[PDB]
Amino acid sequence: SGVNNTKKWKMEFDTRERWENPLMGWASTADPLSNMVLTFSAKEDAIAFAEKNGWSYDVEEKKVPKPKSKSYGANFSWNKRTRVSTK
Amino acid sequence: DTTTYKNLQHHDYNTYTFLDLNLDLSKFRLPQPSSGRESPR
Amino acid sequence: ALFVHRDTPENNPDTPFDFTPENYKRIEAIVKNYPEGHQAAAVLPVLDLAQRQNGWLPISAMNKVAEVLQVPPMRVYEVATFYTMYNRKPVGKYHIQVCTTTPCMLRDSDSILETLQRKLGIKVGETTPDKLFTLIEVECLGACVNAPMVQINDNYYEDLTPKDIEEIIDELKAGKVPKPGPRSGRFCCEPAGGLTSLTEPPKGPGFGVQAG
Amino acid sequence: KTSFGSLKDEDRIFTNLYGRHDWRLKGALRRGDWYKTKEILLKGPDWILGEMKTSGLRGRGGAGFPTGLKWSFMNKPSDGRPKYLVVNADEGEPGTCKDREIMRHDPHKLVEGCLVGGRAMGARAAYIYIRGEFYNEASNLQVAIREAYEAGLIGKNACGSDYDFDVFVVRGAGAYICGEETALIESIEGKQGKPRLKPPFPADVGVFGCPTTVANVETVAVSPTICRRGGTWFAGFGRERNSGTKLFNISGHVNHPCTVEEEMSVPLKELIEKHAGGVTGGWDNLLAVIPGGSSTPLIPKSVCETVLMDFDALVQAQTGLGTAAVIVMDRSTDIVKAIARLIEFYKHESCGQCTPCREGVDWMNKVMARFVKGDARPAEIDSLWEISKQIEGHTICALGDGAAWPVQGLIRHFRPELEDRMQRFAQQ
Amino acid sequence: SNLIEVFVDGQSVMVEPGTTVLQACEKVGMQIPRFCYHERLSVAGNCRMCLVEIEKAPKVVAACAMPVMKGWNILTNSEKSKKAREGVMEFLLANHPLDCPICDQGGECDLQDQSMMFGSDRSRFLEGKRAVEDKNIGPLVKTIMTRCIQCTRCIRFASEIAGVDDLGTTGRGNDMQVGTYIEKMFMSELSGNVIDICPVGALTSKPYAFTARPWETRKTESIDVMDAVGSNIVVSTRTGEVMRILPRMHEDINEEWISDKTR
Ligand SMILES: Cc1cc2nc3c(=O)[nH]c(=O)nc-3n(C[C@H](O)[C@H](O)[C@H](O)COP(=O)(O)O)c2cc1C
Ligand code: SF4
Ligand code: SF4
Ligand code: SF4
Ligand code: FES
Ligand code: FES
Repeated sequence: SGVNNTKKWKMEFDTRERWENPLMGWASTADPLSNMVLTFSAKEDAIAFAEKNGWSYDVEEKKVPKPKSKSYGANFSWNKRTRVSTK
Repeated sequence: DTTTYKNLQHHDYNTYTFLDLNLDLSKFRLPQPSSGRESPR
Repeated sequence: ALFVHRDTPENNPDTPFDFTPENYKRIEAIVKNYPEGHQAAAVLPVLDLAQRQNGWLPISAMNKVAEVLQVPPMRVYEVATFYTMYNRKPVGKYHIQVCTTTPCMLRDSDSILETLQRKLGIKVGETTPDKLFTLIEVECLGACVNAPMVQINDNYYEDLTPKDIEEIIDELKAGKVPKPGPRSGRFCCEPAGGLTSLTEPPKGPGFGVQAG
Repeated sequence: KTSFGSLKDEDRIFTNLYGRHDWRLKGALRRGDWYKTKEILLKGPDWILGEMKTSGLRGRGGAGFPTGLKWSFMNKPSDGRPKYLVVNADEGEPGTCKDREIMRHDPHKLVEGCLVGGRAMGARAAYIYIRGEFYNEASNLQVAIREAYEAGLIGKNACGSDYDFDVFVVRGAGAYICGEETALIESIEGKQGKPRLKPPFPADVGVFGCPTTVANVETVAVSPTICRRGGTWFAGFGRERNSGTKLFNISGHVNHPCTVEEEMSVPLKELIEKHAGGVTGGWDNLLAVIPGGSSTPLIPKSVCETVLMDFDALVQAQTGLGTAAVIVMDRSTDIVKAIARLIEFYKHESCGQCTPCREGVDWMNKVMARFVKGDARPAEIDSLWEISKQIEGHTICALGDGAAWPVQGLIRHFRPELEDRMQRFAQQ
Repeated sequence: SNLIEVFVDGQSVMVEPGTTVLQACEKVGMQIPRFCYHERLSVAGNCRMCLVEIEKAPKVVAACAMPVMKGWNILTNSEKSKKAREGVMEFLLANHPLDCPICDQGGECDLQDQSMMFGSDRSRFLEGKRAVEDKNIGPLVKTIMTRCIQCTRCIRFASEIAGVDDLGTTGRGNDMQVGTYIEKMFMSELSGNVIDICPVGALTSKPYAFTARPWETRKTESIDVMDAVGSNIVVSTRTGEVMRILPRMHEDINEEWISDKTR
């Protein structure tokens, strides 16, 4: 239920072919950008870094949860359907 | 008087006394409220 | 003890149980005891009534109560596990209880428990092979003054001693369900050493009345 | 206004607390009840709450809070819901027998006082929740209610009054936690006896989501004659802040254990000596006393000779009054065994929804058993004190407090006995 | 308007009535620890871990359930609240079983991380734990109930979101056992979401059973193709394979919930 792993804009790369190593079965690669992750306090910083280093980017906007009206008294209503049958 | 015990009727109560009396009392009691609803489902 | 159910041959969803035609009258009275909605309030009296018609609560009873009330059965299972006055396993004709909280542990309750063990030949939580008596150690029961006490099918025997429960048991075995109350010189909560609180007549109406 | 504990029978507000005259109507009517109830009701609701606030009547259940203030929390009109009155009779705390002894032997006081409380407040009806083990008492009460309905004191015209009332009797199923204000309400609603968080308060949303004010038996049973005799008269007895009569249950290690109505602020020693004649072996043989039932700490005999049976006094003595169920120990009984038994009880009677009383009560139970056997070391005593203080104000209901307070009372006044048992077990 | 000025460690914040302390502090950035409250389920203050002092009130309050009043300062990093959290963690971890390397919610446990931040580092518990009978729900949800913390975050889901009402609590005390009183296949189209709801690993998934661990996993944000709802999804890989599926959070679709097919 924690949200601190959010709050920082990251910049990943597209994934590429991994394959079974014929000896032991390890996962191999032919790209070095596989384990690549950067972090940016904001978004324009990330667009800037990408435009600067020559990468075509797709930006996924910030997803924030809707605020909500909680009430511990709605669980014990006379008329509503929030009257929970448990406790 | 004040010489003996006079809550004596409870020495001969059955199992269905409380419920028989609530039954006899349901006649006297008034209509009840209504939440405009049959259940919270 | 368990708080989980496993379908025995005896206890199962097809173990037979349906209320009698009069208990249904009592049930609809109980449902009139609460508003039109919130008819789920009658779970406690209706389950107690089923227990009172069969002695114990099979799963069949716990589900027929739900069917009658149109409550989910799980809520009934919750309610039956929580409250201890419900017998989720079969018991005898005389369900005996003994208080062992301090106001009655402190007036020789273990003595009564020992005498009630040896006189019956059982351990504490066991039931007799004739399925007549049982025994359990429970908490307070609201008669802490008359400290050494018991409860035998919704009646109290209080202020008692070993001889005055041996006599009780031998009176129960021959069918004479005896008179409840203090098995001593007392008849109620009053001090055994004569009256000390009030001995004059109580005053009539209109006494000490304020204007109005 | 000094050293007043003794009184006479004109003031005995529980004239038949021993079942010696009659419990039915014909016989109770002589003892001054149902007398001027129409005039009481039609006098006004605010007049009743004024009588209450002038009487200084604190809640004669466990938590003593001034009524009048409590009952005035739903004087406001109804915003589209009915109002209800729950009378509490789940007399489950150890030592407490007074509500039983009034339930039988004087139900009509309760009935008329409950009516008076409803009309002082607003209430379509009332729900007299009573313990499941009190079958015969509840049946006496149902018979009394039936006689009242028949005689015309309740129903479509409650003693006239232009006000209609009903009185229901809900029957519990054997759980001490269902004495709480909110576990009681949920049990009436048809669920487990699990308290609520408070807020919400029962006066805005309570039973069936409707306003309620929960009240104890005597708290209401003394209401109608208070209205009938004034708050000046009820407040004249007792100290200025905690006034009135008081039922006193006495248990354990005394020659004549008894229930008594007495004057509040009476000394504990006057109470024990006059009624329930001297403890076994006399005062010198006294070791410790619990003034409440079990949710109050111990007293060491150092402050038994110089202490008044009040809320304020026992609070000043790092203790508290509850339902005033005196319990006595007399040097011939292991005390740690008694408190371990009390904690075994508070473990059995926990509901379990909030973590502290779910686990820590079981901690303290196990540790106090280990202290009884002596299989511990004194570095755990302050650890268990810390466990108590963790449980205290971290709970939904005050059963964690009631579990933690006897522990503190024993650690504060009887620590060297724990030390001795530990060193004995260690040597052997 | 219908606003309220509230302070959080002094810092002011404007919130509506009907809110709580947890939401007020979230508007600042602080999230209060928690094991019972979810933000999509009915409130039940059963963990007592959301405890904060107010600057002059004598005791602490459930921040998940207490509505916030005009003119309040919420003290989150005060010694009273920290003492409360340490005690609550002591009690939670008292009877909890040493099954962290077994448990599949091993590097995903809120209990771990909350013991690591908001809890002590030592057990003063010298007594025997308990052990609870396990339940055979079905082929998906693997119940190991010797470790349930009795938070009721599952019964509320099953009653309010799945609309099932076949899950509850049996008994009381430590002996309270969550689940059914009987053998019943909790077999619904929203049943695998309890695996995400239960912060503890009291119930996990059987397909993912014992396979991987969260630090090993790379996570690619994809979508679903089973139904036409467009439920946003996280596909978790491990060395070029697919290990499990998880929901994403989008409030217009897949409100933290996904069907049992696509997971
Ligand atoms: C665990 C617990 C059990 C309680 N049991 C009772 C009880 O059995 N009878 C009672 O009158 N009050 C009991 N109380 C206190 C009630 O809250 C109180 O009686 C009620 O609020 C009415 O207060 P009053 O004295 O002002 O009428 C209990 C409280 C707790 C925390
Ligand atoms: S203190 Fe005990 S009885 Fe009270 S709510 Fe918490 S767990 Fe239940
Ligand atoms: S839920 Fe699993 S990982 Fe978390 S503390 Fe319990 S055993 Fe350890
Ligand atoms: S099974 Fe999980 S979600 Fe359900 S009560 Fe236990 S810890 Fe909470
Ligand atoms: S303590 Fe034994 S009856 Fe109350
Ligand atoms: S998060 Fe508030 S009590 Fe659980």
